[PDB]
Amino acid sequence: MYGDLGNKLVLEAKRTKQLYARSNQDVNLPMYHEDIIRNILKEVSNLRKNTEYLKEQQQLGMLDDKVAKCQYFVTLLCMERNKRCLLAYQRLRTDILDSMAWNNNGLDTNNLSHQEQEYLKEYCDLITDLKSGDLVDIDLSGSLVPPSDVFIDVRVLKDAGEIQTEYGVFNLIKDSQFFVRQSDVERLIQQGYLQKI
Amino acid sequence: SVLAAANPIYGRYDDLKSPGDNIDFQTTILSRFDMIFIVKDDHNEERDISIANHVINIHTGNANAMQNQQEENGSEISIEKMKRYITYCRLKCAPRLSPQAAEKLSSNFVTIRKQLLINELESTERSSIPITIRQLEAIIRITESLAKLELSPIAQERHVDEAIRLFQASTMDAASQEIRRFEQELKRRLPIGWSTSYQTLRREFVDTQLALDKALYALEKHETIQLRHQGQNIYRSGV
Amino acid sequence: MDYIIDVLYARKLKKENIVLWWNEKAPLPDHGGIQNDFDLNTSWIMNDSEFPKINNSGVYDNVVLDVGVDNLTVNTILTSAEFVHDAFSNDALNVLRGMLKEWWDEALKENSTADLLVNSLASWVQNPNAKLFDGLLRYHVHNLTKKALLQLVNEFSALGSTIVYADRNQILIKTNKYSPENCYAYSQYMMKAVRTNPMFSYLDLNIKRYWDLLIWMDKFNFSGLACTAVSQWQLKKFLSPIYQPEFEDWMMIILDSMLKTKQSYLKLNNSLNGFSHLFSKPLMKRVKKLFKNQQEFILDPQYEADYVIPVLPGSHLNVKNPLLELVKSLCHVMLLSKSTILEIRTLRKELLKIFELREFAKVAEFKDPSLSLVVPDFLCEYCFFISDIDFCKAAPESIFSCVRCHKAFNQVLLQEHLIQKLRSDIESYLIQDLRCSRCHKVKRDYMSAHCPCAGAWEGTLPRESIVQKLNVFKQVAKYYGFDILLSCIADLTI
Amino acid sequence: KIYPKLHQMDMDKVSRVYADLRRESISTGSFPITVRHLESILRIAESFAKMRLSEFVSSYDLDRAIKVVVDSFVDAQKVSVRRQLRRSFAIYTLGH
Amino acid sequence: VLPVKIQPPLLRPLAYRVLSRKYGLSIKSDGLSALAEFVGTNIGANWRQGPATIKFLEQFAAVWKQQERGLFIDQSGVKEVIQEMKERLDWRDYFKVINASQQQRFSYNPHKMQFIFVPNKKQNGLGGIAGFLPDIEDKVQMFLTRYYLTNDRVMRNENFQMSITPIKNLLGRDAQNFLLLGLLNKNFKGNWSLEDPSGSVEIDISQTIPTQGHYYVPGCMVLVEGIYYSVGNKFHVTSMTLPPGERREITLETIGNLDLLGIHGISNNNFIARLDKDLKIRLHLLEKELTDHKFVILGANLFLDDLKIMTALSKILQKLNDDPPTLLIWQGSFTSVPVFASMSSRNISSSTQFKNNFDALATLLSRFDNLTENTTMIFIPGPNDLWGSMVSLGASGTLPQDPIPSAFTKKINKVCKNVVWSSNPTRIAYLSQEIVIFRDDLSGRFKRHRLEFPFPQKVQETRKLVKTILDQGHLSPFLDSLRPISWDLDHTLTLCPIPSTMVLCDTTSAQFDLTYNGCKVINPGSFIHNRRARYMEYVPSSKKTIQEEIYI
Ligand SMILES: [Zn+2]
Ligand SMILES: [Zn+2]
Repeated sequence: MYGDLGNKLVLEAKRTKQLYARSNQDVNLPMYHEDIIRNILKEVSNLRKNTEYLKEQQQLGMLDDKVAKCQYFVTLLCMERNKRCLLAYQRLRTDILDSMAWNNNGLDTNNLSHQEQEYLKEYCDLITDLKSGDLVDIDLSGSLVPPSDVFIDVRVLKDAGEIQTEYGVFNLIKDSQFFVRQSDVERLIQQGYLQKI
Repeated sequence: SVLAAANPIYGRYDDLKSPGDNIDFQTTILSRFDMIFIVKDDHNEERDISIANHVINIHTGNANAMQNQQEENGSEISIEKMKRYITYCRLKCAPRLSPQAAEKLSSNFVTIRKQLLINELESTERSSIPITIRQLEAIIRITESLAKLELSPIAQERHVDEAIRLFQASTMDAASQEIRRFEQELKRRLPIGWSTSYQTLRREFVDTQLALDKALYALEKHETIQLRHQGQNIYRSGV
Repeated sequence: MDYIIDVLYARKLKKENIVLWWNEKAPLPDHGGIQNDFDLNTSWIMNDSEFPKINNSGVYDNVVLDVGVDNLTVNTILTSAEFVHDAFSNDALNVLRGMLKEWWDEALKENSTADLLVNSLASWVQNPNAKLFDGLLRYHVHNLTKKALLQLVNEFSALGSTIVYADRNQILIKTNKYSPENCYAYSQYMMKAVRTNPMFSYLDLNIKRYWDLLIWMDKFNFSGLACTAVSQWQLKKFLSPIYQPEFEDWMMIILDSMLKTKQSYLKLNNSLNGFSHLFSKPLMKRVKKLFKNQQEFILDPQYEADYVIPVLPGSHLNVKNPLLELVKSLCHVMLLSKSTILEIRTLRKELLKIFELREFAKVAEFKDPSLSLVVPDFLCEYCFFISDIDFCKAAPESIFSCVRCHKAFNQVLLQEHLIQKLRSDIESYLIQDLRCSRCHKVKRDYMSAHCPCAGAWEGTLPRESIVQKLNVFKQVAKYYGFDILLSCIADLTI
Repeated sequence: KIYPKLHQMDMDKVSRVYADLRRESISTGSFPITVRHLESILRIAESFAKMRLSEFVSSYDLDRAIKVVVDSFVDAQKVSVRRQLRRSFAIYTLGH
Repeated sequence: VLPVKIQPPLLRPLAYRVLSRKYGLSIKSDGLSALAEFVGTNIGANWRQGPATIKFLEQFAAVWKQQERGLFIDQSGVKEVIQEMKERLDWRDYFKVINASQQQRFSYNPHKMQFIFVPNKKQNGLGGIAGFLPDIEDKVQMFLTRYYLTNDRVMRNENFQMSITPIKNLLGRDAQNFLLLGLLNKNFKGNWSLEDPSGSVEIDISQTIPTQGHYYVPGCMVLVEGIYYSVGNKFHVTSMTLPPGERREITLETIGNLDLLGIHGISNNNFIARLDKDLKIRLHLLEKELTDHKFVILGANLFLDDLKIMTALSKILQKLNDDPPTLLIWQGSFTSVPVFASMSSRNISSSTQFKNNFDALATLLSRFDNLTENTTMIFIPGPNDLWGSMVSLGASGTLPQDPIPSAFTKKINKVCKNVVWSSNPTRIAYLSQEIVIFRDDLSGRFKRHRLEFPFPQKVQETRKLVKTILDQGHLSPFLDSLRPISWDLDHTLTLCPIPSTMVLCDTTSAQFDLTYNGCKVINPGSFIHNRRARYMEYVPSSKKTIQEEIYI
């Protein structure tokens, strides 16, 4: 029956929601269900053909004030349901992509639809437009854990050689350790090169 | 689950003897096994050399370090973690078959049933190793278990391919196991180093009629014939 | 002369009412349009040539007859004698038989032209430029030649002898006799008894050498006394230069000891029993001294050039200890003696002890240092001699000139045959059948992913073997400086 | 008290011994060589090292073990083949 | 620009405050020195002198986002920013030739219903010798890819979305109507048969009615309707047809508009290149703008070792030197005999003779200045060319045939300004037109092997040819046991997004310039025929095809 593929798709939605919600990291979101979506869209096209057939046959006039009213209303509701299921799935994966944008890309691509890939590009362009405009003195893409300590120990987890910072350098020797201003290394903690606190 | 280990009658499998003479078990109890493996000493010298090097590496104590390296490399997991993982898979997941998996399994069932039928005709007796609708459920359970490893809530085409492959590798391989005039006719009429295209041999033998493929299987096991070119050319390769 | 044979065959064919497969425009026979299409049988027919040449390595204290053979192909065509789809047309074959008999009778009546013609037939049955060339005819003649050589070996062995080696030009035969002077009569009896069988009526059976004592592992690696001693070893060529004279010295010492033992045993009356005892202790003392010297000098720039291992055609493998390579070579040559395996084996153990290598250690095992690259059925037109030539195991003089006569082979002709062999093997790789990897059934269908017995499909020519073939081709091309072949090899990758 | 270790093992020799024993054991009625016999060579070599109270198995122990197992195999064969088989196996055992 | 007034320790805070603080890009020291001298060699004055400093650093950072060269700066990366600044349309940037061996390989995934990129492992470096050789796995996947592409193309056609049942579904479904899609086998037992990835079935054609616009050779993918009968395990065929071809636009838009050529960009395993719509339109407008460009195609079987050929050709090239082509396709068997290993040393050897012919040809090209410096030569081998001839002896052989070897090109390569010795299924990627070229004499093979069913001519037997080729979607419909394919390179013979034009050259059929599904297929069948030299002028900016002849 016409609601079923929508239910399969939103059960998929719920499972990917749980997959994302169980962990602190961004779990790489699962494959876009192109096949179920195409089955739904074909089902919607069939329901559209049924409305077309019926609105043709209202010229022929069979009991239309009730019977055609009922057939039309039911198939219309089937289409509303299928729209709701499709938009619920797409809105969840949109929400997760927005989260990933702010977490990393605004500072696994095969699993997205091409609309979702170019959407993620445009949304990263938007985040960068915000932190590049007014309010620029705040790195709007930065962390939301409050700054507890200004100086921190950090252990170098992967090697990256000599890099400059605002008034000096760090030579990121493997398994060396710094005592350093947190604001001068936060980018490297996010990028996974530095370990502690 | 029942995991059982047994030797054939006569202890060693005795390959030239009929399987119905080698196998003690009745077809009733045999049918209750999803997979029946018939295990044989291949006696291949390269294999035996390999096994010898391996077993020496066991007894020397090299293998104690090798297993630890394999576990830390992530190519192997330990008893403890695997025990917990089997428990977790048995409690989280219990997958269904997709419709596509179901059709492939159904057609595979009729295929293996046809193979057993023609083998029972060729050997003019009911087979000791059976294929029954219970054994379709064996392939179903194996499909589901293969999906149950990765906690996939449904089994898919790939899992069915592996389940079919395992059943073919085990129970079918257990089941799988006047011509004297026709073989010497072929030896007379196809001399060394030349090719008879198969269909012409079929027409000639029919024109004299299933003895053909027995003759080809025998002569192909021997060095005398080689089925070249997609099986189209019967090539008198050997003596 | 192939063209004269073409027209003269065309006459007798049309006179026997055969439709004529003369082709003017292309080498392939004009069968109508079908000749233009690839076919697995046709491609097998064109690609295939190798004789199943027999090589029973060993030591032979019996006298060995080095029987040359010639006119083998002519003999098969004369003495020879739808369901079969790569047999040449039996009508055309009967015409070629009767016509060859006619030419041969006129050669026996000393027609220089008919004699020259029958000599040149071996070219025409192979030459693609022959107007009546047919790959089926070439193959029919070739596999009949193969069967005839096997029957000739059957005939000699049926007369109580035993074959050391056999190919399309040569047979070496163990006699079950011990003295050459005793056997100059029996050998001629034996050869006459073969030729008087009708199957071999036309053969040029010729006793080219008498070997009193023979050490043999292949025709490029043998030594013996002839009735006087000769030694030739492709083995030797891979030892570093300090050790090549050392190898020849100990080979002469081995021959001397074997001969002393043979003549001793015969004065006292498989005769080789105990031959190791005449030189084993000197050899061990020598090897110990050489091992000390190698430790002194292998690293030394004064001497290292004599320890550097030679790069060569078909140079199979890397080696770490060149003295060990000499010892492996000597021990392998001596281990050819089936009668005396134990005494050699114990000596080999006592030698490898110098290196502290264990008796069966994988390093101490002898693998042949040379990889064969045989171009089958090369033609010396100057004397119509058909020979397989091995660009690695043969010496350079035997590559750039004929062995029987000594006219030089043309360089570009030679390189063209190597490129033809190379492309034949690449095609044979791409046109191969696949075989099931655990039950050896052939893949008959076109779109299965695996065999019904659950076995994965694998090649009948595994890719590794063809990688190895291209490697020896690049080695041969670099060594002899074959610019055309080397640029062909370059154009494969690039 | 004594638990001899294998060391410096002539892996290629035991491998060739087992491979040849397996090949010649294809004779349908012969003593059925199996992987537990390969492990038996090692048990016997260890027992010989035990007799010496030696915590390492020497080459002499292993060679005596090979001699026992090969002779036990050869001795079980019918006279029609026993000379040929003993001659063939002699390279592994009469070197000791 | 003024002399440099910068040092990296002084410029360091500003470089950080832009690249790191805004965008997270890390200031590795060597890249900082290169960045500092780049800034100094453009600004000159010291970093403190106005917003141009931060504007320049911002421009660097934006170009860094364009080149995506990682989380740390480096001197090579600064050089990339410089080159992208030098880039801050010319048709030569887009016209290129793709040999069979240089084409981006794509495998077709059936489950994902889309293409995926595969690296050409000649790139891997370990393929320095025997990199070119396929793997056995390629052989088992060869026909599967053809089927999956055909099946996917079928499902997109409106007539089917009755529907295909895979052949394995038939077994036991006795006495019932089905539609199949399958590879037309002849079983080893001799019977005609169809095969599918799921299995195969023997067929009876004795009551069938094929559709008439097609050839039906073995190995052709055929849609088949019939009744399955389990009693003989037969499938009795009602009717048979080739699966409908798909127009180029429909294929491209429904596969996701990939660049399968590198006409816009090269692909990686992490990055499938996209055929950008705006650039496609810009190129299309330029393509319509270039009224004057003309591709000249010579006929096949241009034997350089016949004086009559060379005389005719001298006359033709003398015409072309008056007004040079944009491009000039030579093709097909440049020697009368196939050139194979000689049997004798008396005559000048076969290989040497072939070399002499390209010397003679280079002598001709020397006389024609405008041609030699304004055209692009393309050479396309045929059955008589050099390394294929070695093993085939002039028959058909391993089909994605290699270009004629570089040991024999040398004098030609010296005299000509531009040449491409290309594979037999070569491709030209013109501005928007993918143009396949193929030299095969197909029509003889089709008529020689077509299935003979129980139960004007020159136009009909070429409509049949192109409809067969394009509905089959693949230049070699025949089984590999009748035309072997290099297993790795079978993707080059596939036409799945149907080309914009095809020079389907064939010496055993009439000349033509048909159109089918928007694909313009032309055939300048033979160079010397009926005492005329024959050549053909395809005009890309209008798709006209003016045939031309010289009497001789
Ligand atoms: Zn000669
Ligand atoms: Zn198999």
